[PDB]
Amino acid sequence: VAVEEFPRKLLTFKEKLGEGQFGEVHLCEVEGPVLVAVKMLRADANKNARNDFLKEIKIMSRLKDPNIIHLLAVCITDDPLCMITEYMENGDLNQFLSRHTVSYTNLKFMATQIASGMKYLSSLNFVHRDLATRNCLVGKNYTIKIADFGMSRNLYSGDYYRIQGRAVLPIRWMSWESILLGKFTTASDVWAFGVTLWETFTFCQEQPYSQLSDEQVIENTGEFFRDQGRQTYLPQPAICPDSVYKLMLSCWRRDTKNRPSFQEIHLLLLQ
Ligand SMILES: O=C(CN1C(=O)C2(CCN(C(=O)c3cnc4[nH]ncc4c3)CC2)c2c1ccc(F)c2F)NCC(F)(F)F
Repeated sequence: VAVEEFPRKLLTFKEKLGEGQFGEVHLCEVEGPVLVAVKMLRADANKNARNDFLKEIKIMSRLKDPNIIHLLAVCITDDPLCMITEYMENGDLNQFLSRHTVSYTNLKFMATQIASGMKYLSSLNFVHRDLATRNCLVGKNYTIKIADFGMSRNLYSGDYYRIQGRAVLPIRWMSWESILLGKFTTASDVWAFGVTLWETFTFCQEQPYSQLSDEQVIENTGEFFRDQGRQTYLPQPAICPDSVYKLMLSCWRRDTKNRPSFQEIHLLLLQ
C-alpha cells in the first residue's frame, strides 16, 4: 500500500494545531483559501519515534471511511516527515459542544456519524481504544471524523489516570474489562461510544462521573464487574429521549456478548 508525495514547497504554515512529545501539527494553506492539517515528525527523532511514525503512515494509508481521519498525502522524500488531512474548522467535539445549545437533529446526526466511523474501524478489527468527544474532529455543516490525539494534550489531562502496574488510560470512558483485565475489544469501544454519546447530549459541560474522583471511578469499575446493583451509571440527559438512553445502557451491560455492535447502533440511531 502506497500514498502520494505532496510538494512541500507549496505548503504555507499558518497556525500550530498541537504538540505531541515527538512532533508538531500545523494548519497550512496550499498554494496550487485551501487549508490542510499536517502532522509532522520532529527532525530529531530517535529510532523508535521515527519507526512508529512510519508504522503510523502504513496504518493511516489503509483508513478509507469519510468519518475517519483520512490521509491526503505525505512528505517522506526528506525530513521532516509529514502526513496530511483536511482541516476541520470546528476543532474537537469537546471544544465545539462546550462553546454552545444546538439542534437535537444535529447532535443525533453527529452521534450517527461517530457510529458509522466506529463500525468501519470494527470492520477492520481496529480497536480504537480512546474514543471520546475530545478525539472527534468537527468540520463544515456538523460533520465528524474520528481521530486520535494521544494522551499528550494538556487540556484533557484530567480525563486520564495510570493504574499501579498499567499505563495511563482514560478510565472514565473504559469498560471494566479494559481496566480490571486489559482486554480492549470492540465491545470496549462500544462502552466508549456510550460515554461519548453521553458527552454529546450533555454538551460536555462536565466530565462524566463528575461526582466521583479517580479512586472512586476505579471502585465503581469494580461495582460494574460485581454487577450487584452498586454500580452507578451516567445519568440520562434531558435532551436524550428514552430510547437512545436505552441504547446507552445497552453499551454498559456487564457482559460483552450483550453489548450492541456498532452496525446495529448505527441502525438504531437513524430512526
Ligand atoms: O487519525 C489518526 C491519528 N491522527 C490524528 O489523530 C491526527 C493528529 C492529531 N490531531 C490533530 O493534530 C488535529 C487537531 N485539530 C485539527 N483541526 N483540523 C485538523 C486537525 C488535526 C487529529 C488528526 C492525524 C493523525 C494521523 C495523521 C494525520 F495527518 C493527522 F492529522 N488515527 C486514526 C484513528 F481513527 F485511529 F484515529
